[PDB]
Parts: sequence; C-alpha cells; structure tokens
Amino acid sequence: RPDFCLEPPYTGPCKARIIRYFYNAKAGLCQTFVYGGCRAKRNNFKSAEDCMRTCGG
Amino acid sequence: RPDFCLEPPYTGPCKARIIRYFYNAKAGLCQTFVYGGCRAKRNNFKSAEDCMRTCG
Amino acid sequence: RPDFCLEPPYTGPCKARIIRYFYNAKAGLCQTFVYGGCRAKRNNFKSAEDCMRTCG
Amino acid sequence: RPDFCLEPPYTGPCKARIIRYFYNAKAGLCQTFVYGGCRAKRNNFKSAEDCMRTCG
Amino acid sequence: RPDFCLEPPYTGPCKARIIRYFYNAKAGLCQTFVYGGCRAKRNNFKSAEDCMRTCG
Repeated sequence: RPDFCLEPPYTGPCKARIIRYFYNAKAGLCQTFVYGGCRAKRNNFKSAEDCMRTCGG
Repeated sequence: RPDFCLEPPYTGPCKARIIRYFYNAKAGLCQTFVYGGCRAKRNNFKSAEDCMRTCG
Repeated sequence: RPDFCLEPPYTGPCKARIIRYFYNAKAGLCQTFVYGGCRAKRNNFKSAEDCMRTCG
Repeated sequence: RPDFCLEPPYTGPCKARIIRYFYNAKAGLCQTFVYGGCRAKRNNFKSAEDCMRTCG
Repeated sequence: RPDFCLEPPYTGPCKARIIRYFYNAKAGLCQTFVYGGCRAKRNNFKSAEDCMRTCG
C-alpha cells in the first residue's frame, strides 16, 4: 500500500462538510471523515471503492 | 442478523448532517438518522437496501 | 391514493436540511419540503417518481 | 419558450441551500441558483439538461 | 487549453457549500473548491472528468 495511506485524514481549512473516505491503517479498513472542500491530501477518496482498492489489502 | 443491528443509531462527534439508515430492531425495519461524519458504529448504512438486507 | 398522502409534510425534530417530496392533495402534485433526517411520516419521498406513483 | 422561463429565480422561504438551474433570458441560457427547499416556481430545474431543453 | 483554465476558482457570493472542480494550471490537475451556488466563472466543473478534459 502507498505510504500516503498511512497519513491521518485532513479536513482542510475550507467550510464544506462533505463525507470522504480515508484508510485507517490501524483499523485496517477505510472509514469516513468530514472533508472541508479544498486542499485535499491523498488519503481522501470520493468513492469508498477507490479507497479500499488504492489503500486496502 | 448480526448483533450490531440491535444497537441504537450513533451520530458520533463530527458535525456534518448526513442521512444514514439504521436497523430499528424493535420496529423490525430500517429508519433514517443523522450521522455526523466520523466514528460510525456498524448499524449505519448509506443504502437502505443494504440496511434491510444486512440486518433483515 | 393512500390516506397518509393527505397528511401535511413533517420536517420532524432532527437538524438536517434534506430535500424530500410530499404529495400535495390541494395542488394535485408532489412538491418539495425540508426533512430533518429523522422520524419521518409517510408522506415523505426521497424520489418524486415514488411520490407520484404512490400518492398522485 | 414557456413564459415562466422569463421569471427570475425564486429561492423561496425555506432554509436549505440546494443547487438548482433556472433559465436566464438576458444571458440566453441556464445558470445555477440557490433554492431553499420549498415553494419552487417553474423556472427551477433539478437537471440542467431539463432546464436547457425546456427553456432554450 | 482554453484561456479560462488559467483563471483562479471563484466561489461567488451565494451561500451554498458545494464542491466543484477547477483546473489548477500551476499544479497540472483539477482540484476542489467550495462554490457558493451562483455566478460561476468558467473554470468551474461539476464533473472532474469534464474539468481535466476541458482544461488538461
């Protein structure tokens, strides 16, 4: 798995409150977090399929 | 059904206001609740279809 | 049309601002209202197709 | 074009913040606006394809 | 690539909190920004496919 997958989730400085997915290396699966709408880091997925596939396994 | 289906819905500490479905085991069916965006428990579904099937 | 279709739309006590459809008997058609995210009443449709077929 | 296509967009009294399309006469095309959730007038579409076909 | 791809994203004056995409020329791809719901400039895409197609 990519090492960005080990990064904690980042809401960012913007004000939206949008559901995104992030991989939790600890839990071993992707989980939800609130994304603010700008400045996403890479452990941030619009689709849970993507997060699982990119970071899971 | 899994045991998690018997647990009351859990909004969590985040501040978004998203509709999710939870299984109401008293009523025998899935209903909506407001989820906050993080730290979901398992009786929480984005799709009512999945809720009814999983906890059905 | 089911009798619940005659009921006025029910936002409910939760805090979300979700758009839903409610059949408006007076008007002869389904219209939008803001739903709270919990404790819906039956004149409450996520899909307007569903609202008209069920209530129209 | 339907005459309602000429009407300015109507946010309405409810307090959701929904993106909708309306047709702009001046501009000659559909643009986005913020719909509040209730009391829509007709120059108001969920679909931009619907807006453009109906009013353009 | 179209000149408008070089313009900075424009939230506009309305009060919605909606995610849209803008081409970031300096960065080489499209990113997200919060769109207020009205008065879009052209470097604003509802679809990221469309953004990278139009502007990449």
